[PDB]
Amino acid sequence: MGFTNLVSLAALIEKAFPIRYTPAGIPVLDIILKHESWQEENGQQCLVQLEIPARILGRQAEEWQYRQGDCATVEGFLAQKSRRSLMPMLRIQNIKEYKG
Amino acid sequence: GSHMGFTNLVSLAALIEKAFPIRYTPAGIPVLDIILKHESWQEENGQQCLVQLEIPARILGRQAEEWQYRQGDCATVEGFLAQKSRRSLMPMLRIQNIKEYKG
Repeated sequence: MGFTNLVSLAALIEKAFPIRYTPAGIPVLDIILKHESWQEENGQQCLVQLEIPARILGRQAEEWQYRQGDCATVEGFLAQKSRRSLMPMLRIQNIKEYKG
Repeated sequence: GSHMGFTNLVSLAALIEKAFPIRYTPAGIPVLDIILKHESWQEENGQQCLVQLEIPARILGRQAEEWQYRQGDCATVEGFLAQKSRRSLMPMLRIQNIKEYKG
């Protein structure tokens, strides 16, 4: 019975840091997302720019670690990288190649 | 097929932590700046997760009016993410729609 935290973003993976691992083994993949669209607002269209760090886990973190040059649809939730951080990050639950 | 833009969709249920005095573009349009404060438990790789998030946000025109006095109110908000300012490194939520949370 959750409180809604849903982002879907289509965006080019701009940078993908070498893959890493929790002490427990799980694959962790840090990423920078560069987004760039025209959205509707109060009647007119808007150039939107957005660069946002993001993180992928486990299986998809390995299938995707090699894809710096690519455009993806991404679904997840927003969170602050590290308590006391004042900076939000996207925690990806699912990641397709954009074909929208 | 799709003439839609590139997908930029946030739905977020948060607390209106701060609502700045309402301002106005030179053209008249009402602008309401806000700080949103979300807490929740999300699922990730089979584990429950405590998530804390404080995010600036911004409404326009009509709803900017109805929402200027909601200090301690909890809302579902819908919009898209964007960098306030050039190079700000700091994202914000631009709300297309806001209503009282019901879940």
